[PDB]
Amino acid sequence: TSFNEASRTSFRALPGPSQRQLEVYDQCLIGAARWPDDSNTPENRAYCQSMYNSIRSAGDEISRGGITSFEELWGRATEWRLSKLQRGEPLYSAFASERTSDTDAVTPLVKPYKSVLARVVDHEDAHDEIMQDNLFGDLNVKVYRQTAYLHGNVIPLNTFRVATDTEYLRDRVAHLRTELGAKALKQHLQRYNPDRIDHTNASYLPIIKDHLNDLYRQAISSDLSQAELISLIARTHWWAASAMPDQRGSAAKAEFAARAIASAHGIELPPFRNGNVSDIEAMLSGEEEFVEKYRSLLDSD
Ligand SMILES: Nc1ncnc2c1ncn2[C@@H]1O[C@H](COP(=O)(O)OP(=O)(O)O)[C@@H](O)[C@H]1O
Repeated sequence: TSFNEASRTSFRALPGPSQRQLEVYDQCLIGAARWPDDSNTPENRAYCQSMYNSIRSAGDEISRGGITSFEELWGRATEWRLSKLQRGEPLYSAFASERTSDTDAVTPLVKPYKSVLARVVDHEDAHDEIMQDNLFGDLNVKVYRQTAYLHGNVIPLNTFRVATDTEYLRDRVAHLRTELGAKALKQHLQRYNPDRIDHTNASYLPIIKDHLNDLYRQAISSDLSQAELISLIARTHWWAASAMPDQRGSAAKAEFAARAIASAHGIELPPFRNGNVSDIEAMLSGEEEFVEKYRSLLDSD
């Protein structure tokens, strides 16, 4: 329909960021973690406020054909994210880089993720299973295996492991903490902590990134009802958060992208309800159920 000279791409004009804006109080909640087990310093509030401003700005770009692919949106999300990193940060590179096969893909379910232990144990789709470890030996774990449907191929995304033999673990740790030392232990425990999330294999990123581009293409249509629109946004958020494309910062980028797309359509999405951590809520569910409850995870609506 229209043509953007700057990027040399035709597009369909959309209603940029609405003029009605979230209350400055909610603006400072956008992109915040908000763990149910409890962190709102002037910094945390400024970080969120900034995410809010940049979200609407990228949404403005999208509505003008300035951003033309998901990959491009993810890039704007990454650059905003990197701007919040302290000068000379050694982690800077992890926040700017995509994840690969021989790299970190595990999140030990310790503080601040403690509240995930319950969600897994009580998960209607979790199944008892026996985990084999070179250290702890065999353990009884409640396991939730997140999967996705893609072109007829059902793939495994995130896997949650939660050891159930409490007493036995206390003793195993005590013994090991003396046979390997607090040091060697933490290293092995960085990848094999009884309670952990084994993230999506990086080998699936390419088809997932392509799928995210396909949802973006759909999401920027000018003839979508707000019901069809909200669904697409929830899906995009689901796939992005569950894929965890980058070595670091995926949840911020994922939420940023999802809200940038909504913002391009005028939708001013309020922050997530206290206790509702978007990426985790996504990793703990199937695509369809996540889309169904997306609205309820947000404040008003
Ligand atoms: N300074 C901060 N204040 C408030 N929330 C933050 C801050 N930094 C990051 N977050 C948020 O907390 C979550 C963790 O981000 P994520 O990128 O997945 O983490 P990491 O790669 O560091 O594990 C996201 O919801 C993110 O937007």
